[PDB]
Amino acid sequence: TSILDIRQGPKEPFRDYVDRFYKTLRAEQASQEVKNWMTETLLVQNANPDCKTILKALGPGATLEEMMTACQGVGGPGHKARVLAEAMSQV
Amino acid sequence: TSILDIRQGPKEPFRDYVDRFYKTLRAEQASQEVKNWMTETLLVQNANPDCKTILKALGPGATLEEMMTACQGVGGPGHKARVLAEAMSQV
Amino acid sequence: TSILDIRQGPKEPFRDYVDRFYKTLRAEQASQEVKNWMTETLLVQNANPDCKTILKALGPGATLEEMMTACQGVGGPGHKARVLAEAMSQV
Amino acid sequence: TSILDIRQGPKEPFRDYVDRFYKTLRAEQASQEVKNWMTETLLVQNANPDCKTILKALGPGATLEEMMTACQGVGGPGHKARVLAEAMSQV
Amino acid sequence: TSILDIRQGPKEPFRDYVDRFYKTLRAEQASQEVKNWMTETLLVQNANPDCKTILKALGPGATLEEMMTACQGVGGPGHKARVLAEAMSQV
Amino acid sequence: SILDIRQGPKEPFRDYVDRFYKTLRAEQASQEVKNWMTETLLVQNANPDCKTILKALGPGATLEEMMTACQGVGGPGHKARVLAEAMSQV
Repeated sequence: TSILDIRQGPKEPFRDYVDRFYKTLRAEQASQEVKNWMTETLLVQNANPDCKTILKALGPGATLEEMMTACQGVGGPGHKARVLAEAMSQV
Repeated sequence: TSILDIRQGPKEPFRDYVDRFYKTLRAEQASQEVKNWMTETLLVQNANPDCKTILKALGPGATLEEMMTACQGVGGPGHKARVLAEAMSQV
Repeated sequence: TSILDIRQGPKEPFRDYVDRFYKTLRAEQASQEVKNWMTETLLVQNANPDCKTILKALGPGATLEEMMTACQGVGGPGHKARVLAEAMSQV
Repeated sequence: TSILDIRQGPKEPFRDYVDRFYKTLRAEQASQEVKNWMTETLLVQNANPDCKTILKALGPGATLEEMMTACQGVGGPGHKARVLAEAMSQV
Repeated sequence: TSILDIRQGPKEPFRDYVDRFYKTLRAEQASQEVKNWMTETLLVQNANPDCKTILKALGPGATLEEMMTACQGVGGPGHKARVLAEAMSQV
Repeated sequence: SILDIRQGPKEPFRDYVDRFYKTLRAEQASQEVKNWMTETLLVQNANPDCKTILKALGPGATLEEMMTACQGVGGPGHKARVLAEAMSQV
């Protein structure tokens, strides 16, 4: 297992991916400074398109509590419907 | 294992989450006064948008059994359609 | 475990909830006469809206066998579509 | 369990339901003549609306191997879509 | 078990059914000519409507790898949509 | 057999590549053959939706370039975009 191979599934809840991310990151042989830098880069890059789009609107300076509260709706009826509703207006 | 890490999944029924909440809350080393304050605060805060939207409409003073009965529709055919139908009107 | 904590999930089939209900009702330490009263009251109240909507339409004089035959369509293609179509007409 | 409690779930394949039906019928204490009559009556009566709609259209005289082939389409994209389309025109 | 009872589920991938088909065929007491004739006959008949629809367009002569590649799309986002779109146009 | 590994219609790409490489590490072959297997089967035995995305990426792309393009398949945005293009296509 490698922290770089950790990617968020398309139907995986955000709370679990960050769980495996932090579950595996606590094992990667590196310094705490590197592990914090990993968090700043990987976590937002290896997320799925739906979650990444939500995070790009948050701007910088957000915390997990700010991310996860914004992503635990992804995969929910309001999200899936809103996404499916915006597409019909796009087409 | 921390009570603050307990978050409702987007496809998780409200019942399970409250069970994990109280199953996890039963382990947190704290005073009973603080644990009651947790329930009033986190339980509805760490929920997903669909339930929090329903719970925000109940207002305050609502009882557990009073809420759990209002969220067991989320994820059902009647709900998903009502969500999907109101969304088409939103756009 | 308590008879009052047994509630049907939003995506759970009826045939199972009644199984959990009667599996727990046979465990509650109480008299047989009161347990029948539980059946008449809890079973239809602690169900989800979709099944409750169909059971309320049967009226009084049901026999459980008449209910379960009326709810095994909930969650199926015919139902989910029928529900989604009636909502499309509203908005 | 009792053969009369065997009911097809809304999301259960017909092949599985008929599997449990015969799995239980081989245990119910009854005569071969009694068990044959059960097959003719319950199997099509305890089925879900989607399958019963297909089997009611076949009429009588239909054979097992002739029914299974008519119900293993239920739950497929063509079915759910065809059903999901006819309802939109019905409402 | 029996090779004649092997039927493709409505929500089952093809590669699994062909897996179970050959899993059972390797046990059926028969001649190699019988098993080959089984393969040419049952495999396409006991498939579900969606897959049988695609195979009927391939005609005869097609090879396994030639078929399997045409059926691993059934149940995917592109398939379910194409099926749902042709049905909306049919009515 | 490495040839029998195919991506299901509802299987994530990251899982199929796992099973793909899980078998390839056992197949008795030369390193050159296993690399050629990777270059050929991996993109061919995937499902239409993922293959549709990979056919658009062209050649010269690495796994990290693919996996990052297929983890949207099966997500709400994907099924919706696909379902929206189909309504206009038909």
